Amino acid sequence: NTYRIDRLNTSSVKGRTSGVALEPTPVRNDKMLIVVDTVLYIRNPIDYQDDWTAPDFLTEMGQNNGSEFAEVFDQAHLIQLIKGRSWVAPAHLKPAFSDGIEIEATIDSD
Amino acid sequence: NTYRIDRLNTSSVKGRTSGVALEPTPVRNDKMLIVVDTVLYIRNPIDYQDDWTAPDFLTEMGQNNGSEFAEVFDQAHLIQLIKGRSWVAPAHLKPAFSDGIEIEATIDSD
Amino acid sequence: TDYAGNLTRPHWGGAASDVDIHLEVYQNEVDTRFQYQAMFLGLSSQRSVADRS
Amino acid sequence: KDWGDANANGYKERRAVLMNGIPVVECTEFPDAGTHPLGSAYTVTADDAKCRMVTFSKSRTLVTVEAKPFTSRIWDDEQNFANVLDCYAMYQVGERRPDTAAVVKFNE
Amino acid sequence: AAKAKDKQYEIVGKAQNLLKQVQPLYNVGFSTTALDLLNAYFTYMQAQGFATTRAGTGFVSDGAKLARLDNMLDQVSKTGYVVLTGTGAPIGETSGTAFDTSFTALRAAFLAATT
Repeated sequence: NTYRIDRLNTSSVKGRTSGVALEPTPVRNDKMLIVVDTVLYIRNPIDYQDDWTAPDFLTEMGQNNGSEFAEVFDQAHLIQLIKGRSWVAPAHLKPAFSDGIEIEATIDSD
Repeated sequence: NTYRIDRLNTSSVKGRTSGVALEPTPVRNDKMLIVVDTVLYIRNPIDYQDDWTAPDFLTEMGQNNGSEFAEVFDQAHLIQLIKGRSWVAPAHLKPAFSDGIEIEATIDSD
Repeated sequence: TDYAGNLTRPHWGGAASDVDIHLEVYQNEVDTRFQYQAMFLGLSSQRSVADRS
Repeated sequence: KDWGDANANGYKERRAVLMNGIPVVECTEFPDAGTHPLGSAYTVTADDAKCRMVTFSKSRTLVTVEAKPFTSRIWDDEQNFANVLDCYAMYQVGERRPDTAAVVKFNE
Repeated sequence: AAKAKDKQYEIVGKAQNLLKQVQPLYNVGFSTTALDLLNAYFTYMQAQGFATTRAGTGFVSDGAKLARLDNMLDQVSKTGYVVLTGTGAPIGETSGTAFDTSFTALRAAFLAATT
């Protein structure tokens, strides 16, 4: 139900000439959390008597379940790719972290 | 800078005669956090010139500082013990965790 | 479920055990800006006045 | 009793006494006011100063979270002529399971 | 000061932690879901005697950073700093004031970040 990743910013190069004191600078940081919520499932029961009186189909059902889970895997990854485009980066990490890219190609008259 | 102690409750006990179904019960839990905030220190500067013309007192001063730190250690532990006297307990851990106890007595010192 | 309402949640703790209380897994995966490499080393003559003037 | 079986002297130290099966150890570190260096959380109120007898478990009633243990360090200052000695320690004490503590307030 | 409720303080801190575990996970592109969660939490807080908050419809600029940081601050200050066993096991005037100021900062961040 959680997973943490830390972030970091950059520094600014400054100039001293002959006898001036160096001026220190800070480096801000942040984090991000990924939370697991739900569990996917497929449950197909088979009665004893029907299994005793018909050839086994369990391999094809297993393949079908794998296909459905693969489709959902891909679709979830793409949903998260296309929902992160409106991510406005926090100001305190501006140079090391830019905002997401969303481009409107409004010339798709099919 | 934080350390976590996880609390947890207890459960009751039942009795089943011959075919009576067993009834499950849940148990509740919480968390605790201790956050380190400030630093204790003691600084003793000794000039070079005074160091050159005197036998070292750095060893005795180290032991003195250790003694004062031990005194503050015990005092802080006692303050923490005293200040938690009125700690009421949450209702979901009540059988396991109870309220802090206060006892009052009157004594004529003189 | 048959036990619904009586489940103990290992870390979801509260009066109804409906409060998210979990330990953030941190694998020391810290990320920052993307590194850039200077290119004008070979694009300009390099001279040294180190410890001379 | 017999602290020493010779001459004439009475040797007693104000150590613990087993009263109700519980050793009543003495302590000289009870606080008075709110000038504790770990301030803003260990300030002792006027009522809190009258708590002069506490009973607890010695295993499950307290915890001492330490980030930097005790450390005495000598570093030579060059700009200022000084073999300055530092001695620092950072920690935090918290009361796990306050239900196991039994203070006794004394109302004069 | 505004937190003297015995067993409702646990609920208050729990709700604060719940928001700080559902909204910061969705800090990647705030949307209507996070806004709905924030509105529900603030209506709950108004029901508990914690100032008042306008509903709000959108977002603007980079105040979302301060909003998320105040989410985390409210979470850490509620559980394990004031309510749970910390430097002070009970909630006093000082800890209650600190938590109230944390909620006020969160409310100000929400108002400055929401349309």
